Amino acid sequence: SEGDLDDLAQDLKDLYHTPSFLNFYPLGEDIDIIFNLKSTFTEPVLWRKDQHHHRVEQLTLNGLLQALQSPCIIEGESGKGKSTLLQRIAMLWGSGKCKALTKFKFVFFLRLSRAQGGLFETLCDQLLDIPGTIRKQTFMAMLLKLRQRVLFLLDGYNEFKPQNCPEIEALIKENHRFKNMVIVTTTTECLRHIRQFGALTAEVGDMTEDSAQALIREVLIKELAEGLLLQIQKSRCLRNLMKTPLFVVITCAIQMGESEFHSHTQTTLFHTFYDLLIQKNKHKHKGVAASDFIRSLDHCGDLALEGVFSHKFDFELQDVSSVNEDVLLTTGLLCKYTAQRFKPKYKFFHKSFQEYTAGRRLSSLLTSHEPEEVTKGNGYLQKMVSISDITSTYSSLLRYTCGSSVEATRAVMKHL
Amino acid sequence: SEGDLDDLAQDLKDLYHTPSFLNFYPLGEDIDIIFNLKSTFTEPVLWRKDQHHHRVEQLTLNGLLQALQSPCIIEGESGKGKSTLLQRIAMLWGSGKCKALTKFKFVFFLRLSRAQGGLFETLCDQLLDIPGTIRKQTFMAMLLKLRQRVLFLLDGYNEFKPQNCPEIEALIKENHRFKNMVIVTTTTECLRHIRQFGALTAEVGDMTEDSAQALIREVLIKELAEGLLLQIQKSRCLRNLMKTPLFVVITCAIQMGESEFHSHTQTTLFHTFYDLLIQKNKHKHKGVAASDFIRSLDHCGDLALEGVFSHKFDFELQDVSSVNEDVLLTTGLLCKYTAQRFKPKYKFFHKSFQEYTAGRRLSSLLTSHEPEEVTKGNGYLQKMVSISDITSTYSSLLRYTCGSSVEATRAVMKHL
Repeated sequence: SEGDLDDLAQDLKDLYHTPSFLNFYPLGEDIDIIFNLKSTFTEPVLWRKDQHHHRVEQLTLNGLLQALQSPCIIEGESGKGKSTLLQRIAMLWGSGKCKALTKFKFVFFLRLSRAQGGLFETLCDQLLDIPGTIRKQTFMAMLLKLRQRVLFLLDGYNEFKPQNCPEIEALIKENHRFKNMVIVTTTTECLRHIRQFGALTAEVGDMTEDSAQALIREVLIKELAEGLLLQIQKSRCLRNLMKTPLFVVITCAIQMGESEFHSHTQTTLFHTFYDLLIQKNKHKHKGVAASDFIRSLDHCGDLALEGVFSHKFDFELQDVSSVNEDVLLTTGLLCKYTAQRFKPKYKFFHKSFQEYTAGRRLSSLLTSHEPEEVTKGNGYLQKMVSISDITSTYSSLLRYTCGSSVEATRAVMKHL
Repeated sequence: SEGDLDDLAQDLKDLYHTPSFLNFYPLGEDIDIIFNLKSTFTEPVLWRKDQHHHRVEQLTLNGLLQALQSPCIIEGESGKGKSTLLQRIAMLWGSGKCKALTKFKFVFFLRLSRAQGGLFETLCDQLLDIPGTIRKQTFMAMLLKLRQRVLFLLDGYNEFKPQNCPEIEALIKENHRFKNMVIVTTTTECLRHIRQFGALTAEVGDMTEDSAQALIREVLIKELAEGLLLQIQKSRCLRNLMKTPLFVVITCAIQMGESEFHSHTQTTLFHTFYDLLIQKNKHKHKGVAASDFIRSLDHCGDLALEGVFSHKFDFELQDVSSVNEDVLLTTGLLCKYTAQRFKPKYKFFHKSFQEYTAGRRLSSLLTSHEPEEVTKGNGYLQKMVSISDITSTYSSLLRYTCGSSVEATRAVMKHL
């Protein structure tokens, strides 16, 4: 019973070249845009983390793969786009081009969030239907005897509920009972459930200038691609924003379908980003009252606005003081960091995002029909009385506030 | 056993030459008109789609068949007449004339909308009754061992309810298990349920001048055929409309049964088409109240009319703002497009159809017994006060309005 093992290895190699594996939805299934893994994010950068949990050594794919350890934990950037890294590893093995992966007899790419019933059942139904020849639980014996010649690539750990498949939870933590190699991807918020068991950790970095331009050029009609690439080259700000995958994909998604180039000022870009963030997690916000959800978002809004005036970007628990923040963290407006820290820290996705949020909130206050809200809005606007702050500290805030409406602009321009 | 496989191949070849397969109803079974696949639409053209969902490289049948990939998705133009393409493939194989198809041992033409109970059961009852000599589920083992020497042609995907036959849904999406070739035909509206899994995609194009004339000549008594061909040659408008199959077959259907040639002004042609759309799908409009169906049609009518005045043919969701629009999408008045775009768009079947729709609505308003509706009708008519618009922009609108009613004509002519 050896011939069928070679067949399994070959079928997996061919499986990882199929469109059903290579095609994915970068903004989620709700938006029907499909990228082909083959010509998209093909040049990732990974930072290694040391005992102090900071970044050391810039590593790249096909570099890290030459120095894999017992279970490796790769942390998503901050919960940005899809961590299309494990898929790239499986693809390279299937192509047989990366020397580092030639030692592996099998590579099993699994979506852990859908695992249930046991490891063998997960493999049988989720990947390749295993021939009855050896479908007698002797497969597991083969893997144990085989040792570290197989990779289990487990995506979506943060979405995994271990009660559904204790066998895999054991594989991730109790690796000494399997004697094989595992790579798991997670998010910052759920890192605490693991990490302890990692032999090597890595963080996904941002995009390079060449990667971002290549992604735009190859996934957008030439005329719009040239328009966008030119605008990025002209702007001294976009080139710094176009490092974050989501802000590279969104700027294309909003242009596809058009027959002409549109500038799409960053204010609209941040607005689009915001709506995607608020709505994509809406499917999990059914657990709270709609009024509680809005109150939480408004609270976050005021937090950002006060933060801008106080030059504060790093928040502690007592600065939020809301048990209902769980929906806010689910939403993803704030990221909760719990590394080598006595007290948890809360941060906004990006400093420019915090400024946007503050702007949106101020704009809303200044246009409210309720005089109490308008007064509060004016209370903040009335601080814009010094040129050294107007053209500096609050430059972003004023731009985002004005770009969010018409009436808000009147209020701001009259003051200025 | 090998002799039984040969008998099946031969029986299928002969099956596809049988009138029960070749004869079809181009306007649906409700209208008792039968076309013979052998002499009708014999020269289709297909457009290959690129990664941007744009049309490139016009292909022909017996061309595309030389470059087939794992499961191929062919999209109907917009939901027109029967997509008699897969049947042509079955014939070409059965006749043994197309070299590209000579490699196939079996070709299975299935009407997916009528599948249930499993793939083997569907094949046994829908096509050729498989002899009891090999009807032991060993047929599937044969197909798996045989590999890509068979074609599954699955028509009517948009009408398929996968819960009835998970085996075929698997065949369409999970083809890594089957290792055979599948061609699926679908519609724009249901494309989003697939595509990701497609290796190659194509769009069905329009008719050539020679094809349309051949279709008229061979399916209409000589005297009427000559009359129609001459009228098309004289006019400067029909020749552009006679590219859409629906407007080639309808113009014949309304003449067959007559003993003389009638001009049948294109206003009546568009009327006939409109009436068919709201009736052929009537069988699926039983899920709404009668008053809601009419309100949706009136809403669509006003949408078209405003669009004519605003030069707007491309609508978004917020321009309709009605959850009940599903009945219009079911009807086929509006087509929903979900390509590589951030937001969905809605379009009318054809710009000339939108103009007709607007005309029909304006005509109705101008003849209503309710003075409020008449006022609205006049509100639009009162804009026809500039010669540069009267003989241009609104030329079609005025013609369709007048040709829809005598009373509407009086209102229009008095104004002009």
